[PDB]
Amino acid sequence: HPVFVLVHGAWHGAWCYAHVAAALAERGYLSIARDLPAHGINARFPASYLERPLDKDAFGAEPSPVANTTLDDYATQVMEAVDDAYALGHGKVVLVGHSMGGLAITAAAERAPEKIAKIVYLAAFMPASGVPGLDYVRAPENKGEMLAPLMLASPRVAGALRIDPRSGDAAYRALAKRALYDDAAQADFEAMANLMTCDVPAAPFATAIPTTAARWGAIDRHYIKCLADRVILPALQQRFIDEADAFVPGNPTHVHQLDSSHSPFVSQPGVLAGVLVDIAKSIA
Amino acid sequence: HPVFVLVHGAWHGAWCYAHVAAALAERGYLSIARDLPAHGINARFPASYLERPLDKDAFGAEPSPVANTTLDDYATQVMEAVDDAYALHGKVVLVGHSMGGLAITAAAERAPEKIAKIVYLAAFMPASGVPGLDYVAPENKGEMLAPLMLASRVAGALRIDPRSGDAAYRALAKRALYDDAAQADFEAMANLMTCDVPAAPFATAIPTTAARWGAIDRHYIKCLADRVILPALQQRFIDEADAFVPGNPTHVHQLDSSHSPFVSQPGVLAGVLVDIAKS
Repeated sequence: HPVFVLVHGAWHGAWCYAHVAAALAERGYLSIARDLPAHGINARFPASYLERPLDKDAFGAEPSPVANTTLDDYATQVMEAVDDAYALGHGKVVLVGHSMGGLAITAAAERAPEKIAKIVYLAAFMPASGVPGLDYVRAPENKGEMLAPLMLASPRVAGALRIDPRSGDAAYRALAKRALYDDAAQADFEAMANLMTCDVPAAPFATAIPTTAARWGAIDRHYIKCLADRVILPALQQRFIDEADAFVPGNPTHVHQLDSSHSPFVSQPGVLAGVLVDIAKSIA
Repeated sequence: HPVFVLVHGAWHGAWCYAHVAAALAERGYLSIARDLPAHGINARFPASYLERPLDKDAFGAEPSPVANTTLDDYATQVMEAVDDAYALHGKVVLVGHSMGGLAITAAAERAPEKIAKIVYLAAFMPASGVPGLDYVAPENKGEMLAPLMLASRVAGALRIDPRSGDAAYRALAKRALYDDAAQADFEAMANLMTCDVPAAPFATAIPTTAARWGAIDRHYIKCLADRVILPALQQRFIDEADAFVPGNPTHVHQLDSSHSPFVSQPGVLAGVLVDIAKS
């Protein structure tokens, strides 16, 4: 039983994996899930976020207190989690990234592939060598992405992409659920929205990752494609898969289809845990 | 190495143990930290909580959406974590903080077999038959929670407002639970906290018996600058357990910390937990 390292996405924290981790633990699998820099217990909030009712002008303009967080910072934290998971002595690890977390795990795996048995992209950025995540967000394959209407700051002004999980506007809160959690129970959504933060560093999205076939490319590679994802659309998920397949011909991606929104860790954590166990048992 | 099960207290979640778990993991110790019923990913909020500026009248009066949560619910959840930790290849170290001491007490009495060591960190360690609301005690006079309470009574929960827009309230909250924390650490923790803690579990007596619960190697980590469960009250628990179970006295450890050493001195706390695990 390899140990899983679970890496969350933008505005989220390790808490989003709570149900999945419990299901894995019951199935006999250990997991390490930690907050990325600038997220969770590491979050910082603009003063404008705590002055209510929200002044959209001020909240749009305020320089982010997490603007200087980098993709390298993300990679460093993930690599530390891989180290600890490896040191627990069950061999090489299964490294899982969701959404923006795919950028962090990609960077980590190229820098230090040795301790990683399998790398898993759950509805995540799995970018081509040298291509920043932002290029994908604006790609034709992602036309329709439902995050655009939730944006409350210009990244050129704020140094972050900003949302308001504490909005008192019914339309905004409905859109947040439709975009990230359409298949979730309303109460589950509200509990997640309570834990979300408002600022995600902009710079990591504009940072190319210099992957190579011999390092990142050599790792047994899985993509869990979420067929009703409204933010990283299925066509964009498939572009990532097709690019990796062309890049490393002798090590094609192992694809796992899930009929889910972007957030199966809330809507079907038991099923997601089952896919992860399948991956852990898979033969490379 | 035994696996630690870490149980949090009122209005908090498993996230509060993140630094401690990481410190344990670097030292080769596994930990399972999960949200109690009604907390974290399981929380529910009164509709009143979503209107800002807050309507204190409405927020005080609204029936809690977690009013139906019971001590047995807490215990059942802790036991599942103990069951998973035991499988993941021997008896566990069960650690409860603050109200979490009520859950681990109930869980140990109900099923003491898989627990090697039980650790109370600035936590309710109630005498048999005594409900936690009884201790809420002359030993606890000066408790800094009182002026932050925002419900009666009508609500079926004790209510605070970690999302308050009021600077004085937020400053009091930090003084009561996190005085020794850096400001930005406090703000990140306060963002994750919830507002309603079920009232009913506090009113529920746990019928502990010296032969099950009382028989487990028992540790109390006293927090010397705790402003919520005062040292005098910790010590009342320790004394009541020692009397109840001559022959298996409580092992006391002291941290010069506030109620929240998982933010102020996580590494030190991890070191105490590792020492307990090796005792």
